Amino acid sequence: DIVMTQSPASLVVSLGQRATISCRASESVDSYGKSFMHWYQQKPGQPPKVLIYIASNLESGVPARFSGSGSRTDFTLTIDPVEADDAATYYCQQNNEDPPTFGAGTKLEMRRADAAPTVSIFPPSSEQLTSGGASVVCFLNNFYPKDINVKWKIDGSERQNGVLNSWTDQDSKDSTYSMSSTLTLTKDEYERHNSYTCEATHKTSTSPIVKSFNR
Amino acid sequence: QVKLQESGPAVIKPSQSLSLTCIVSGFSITRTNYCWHWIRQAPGKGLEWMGRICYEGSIYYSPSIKSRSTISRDTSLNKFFIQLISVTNEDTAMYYCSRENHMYETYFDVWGQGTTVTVSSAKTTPPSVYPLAPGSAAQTNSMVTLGCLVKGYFPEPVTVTWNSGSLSSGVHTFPAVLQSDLYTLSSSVTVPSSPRPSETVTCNVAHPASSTKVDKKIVPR
Amino acid sequence: HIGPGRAFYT
Repeated sequence: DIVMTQSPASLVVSLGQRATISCRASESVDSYGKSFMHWYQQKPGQPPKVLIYIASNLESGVPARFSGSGSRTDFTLTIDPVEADDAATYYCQQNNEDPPTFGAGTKLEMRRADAAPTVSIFPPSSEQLTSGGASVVCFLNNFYPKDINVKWKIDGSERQNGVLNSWTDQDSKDSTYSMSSTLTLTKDEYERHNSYTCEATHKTSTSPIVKSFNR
Repeated sequence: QVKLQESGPAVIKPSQSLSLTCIVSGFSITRTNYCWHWIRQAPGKGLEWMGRICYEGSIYYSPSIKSRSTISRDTSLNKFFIQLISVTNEDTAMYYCSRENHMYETYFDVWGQGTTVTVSSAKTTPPSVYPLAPGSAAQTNSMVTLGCLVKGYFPEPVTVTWNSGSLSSGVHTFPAVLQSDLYTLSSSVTVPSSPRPSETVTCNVAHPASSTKVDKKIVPR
Repeated sequence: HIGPGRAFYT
């Protein structure tokens, strides 16, 4: 079958800049004088949507800053200028011969100004303790770059484990990221302390943003 | 106009048969030219093609699932299906069905939302929603941030909204992380200092695979 | 056989 190979596998392009994703086929995806290969885009939790079809045609609704070109075995998708809304994965597909095959995708994440994580913290929600349990939660919202690390802390004692981290995907409207961490104590363990804290250490500022609360 | 919706089991034991149904709607699977496809996307991986059934019943299978699947359709009800026998973890993925104008265009122009299927033996446990309210500190900035903690459910997915759709802005819903066959997810809303506790801020989680649906109001601690 | 309309070519 025609194997479609995309390149790059991922890239960070800055707002306003241009991104050039390319898709190559092992064998010509040409017939009836056209190239039967299209380009899809897939924002997270969203089925792909066609961006460009038959190599150079633009689907309606797709902005003019998208444009592909190429023939036979070399195809290129160009996005100029990148915009906050283009943070997504792009696929190329051939449908010239069976079985139709897709490419592995090119994840575009775009660069914006660096931003500091607005942090917040939450003590166990009454209900939980009743149910013999207690999870402490810390939110670090709206930051860039994606790299940041947070320390937990209980009565000074750096809490090593029982913590769960989860990051969102870059925001489509402003390019930031966000993460949440969950200290998971037993009511009792939670009972044997008084101060809990999350130390957000991140590039924007040298002093780790600390947030804490009395038990 | 056209609408496609995938119906299927949220969870299925290993070595058992998975069969999804795609209900085309507002258009029929017999109109000439079009072909109907099945496409899956293993989590955290690329889209993967599976097979197609064209308007005049012609069928084609991805070689990899050819020896273990069958694509049929129901003209009367206007819907097509797929069955994969002896599923395994490799079969956990998101499944979509779509349409191609096989005769002219050749690209998939309408896609369904795609249901999720998880191959496993784990018990499909419901979720408990705990409400996260600020730790007693008011006069905190001019924007307050609250959130919902959804803990201990299985399988994915869960759907959380705030004030049932109304609070669209400043909402973050974090991917479910796994703690030995039990997910935990969180969501947060950032609303100005007045609209809480003055007004009502409620989160609604919904977990289909167990018909649980629960809204919770964030009350000041 | 390739191109569009290929599946129902017959």
